[PDB]
Amino acid sequence: MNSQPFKLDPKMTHKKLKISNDGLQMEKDTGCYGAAGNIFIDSGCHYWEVVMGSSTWYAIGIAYKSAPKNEWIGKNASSWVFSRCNSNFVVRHNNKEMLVDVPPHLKRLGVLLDYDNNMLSFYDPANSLHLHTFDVTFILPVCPTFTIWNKSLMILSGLPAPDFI
Amino acid sequence: SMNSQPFKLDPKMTHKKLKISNDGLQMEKDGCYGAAGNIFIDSGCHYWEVVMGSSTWYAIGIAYKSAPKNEWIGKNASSWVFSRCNSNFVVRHNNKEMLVDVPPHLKRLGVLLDYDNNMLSFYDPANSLHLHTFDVTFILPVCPTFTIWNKSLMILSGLPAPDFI
Repeated sequence: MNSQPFKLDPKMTHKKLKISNDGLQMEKDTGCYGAAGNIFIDSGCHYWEVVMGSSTWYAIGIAYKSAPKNEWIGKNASSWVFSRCNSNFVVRHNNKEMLVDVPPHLKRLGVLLDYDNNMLSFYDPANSLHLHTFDVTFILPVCPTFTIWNKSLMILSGLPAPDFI
Repeated sequence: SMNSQPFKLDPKMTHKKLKISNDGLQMEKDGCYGAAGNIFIDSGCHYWEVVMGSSTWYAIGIAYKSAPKNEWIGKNASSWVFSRCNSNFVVRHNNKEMLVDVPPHLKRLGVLLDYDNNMLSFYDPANSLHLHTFDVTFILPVCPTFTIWNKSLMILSGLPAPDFI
């Protein structure tokens, strides 16, 4: 795997978000406060995790540059996200959403971007569990996106594929 | 480079009232509640991190096997911990504690066990900041220990040390 490490991009992060000095944590200081990773990916296979804790409302995924800044909740043709709203989990892309069954107490999300094999997959790593795979023939470079309403989020990047993947 | 390997909580060392994720990396309380990592270290240099989130009372460190089970909060000669209790941070060993100046909003603790060079160091990795170093001539192998009185912890093991260390 090619898992390039990355940080949250201060140039692409909503002003209502405070980013840690090491670029791996964000918390709140349309209503959606988005941040983008500081890399674009156009090859290889990459895995990162997000620690969401008790956050009840978020959208995590990837986007083309053709997705406008802070529009990373799967409501255009350039944004793919896994999203939580209370007990309802969906994947969403181009305003089309599909319900995803998730075991209770999801605190950490795994994101597997297999760019070369045209897949974006979401995982519940605590349960070693695949949640959903988008089959996408990517036509532009993609960057990680993280959108929250409140509370906080930490990114675990540059990761080897977990043994169960 | 570091010798850090992935470890998880040892199920046989976990307090009965802790809820543990299936991958052994998350512990939650629904009298301190201690758990120990499933590795005893007697060589090399190791780094792991703990995500504490909103927990206001925890103790994180290492222990010899001679520390009694669940007595991993620095109140014997076999336990070295970094601990938060509300707004006070201390390191504690052999039932003696020293206050530690910690920047606000510590959500993640770095633990650097340099077993070969007889040191245990605690870090605020978000701020690339050294917090405390114990000099310890280790006479037995040591295991990671994690103790909470509320909320939850997540263990980040086997990941590359941050560049600043």
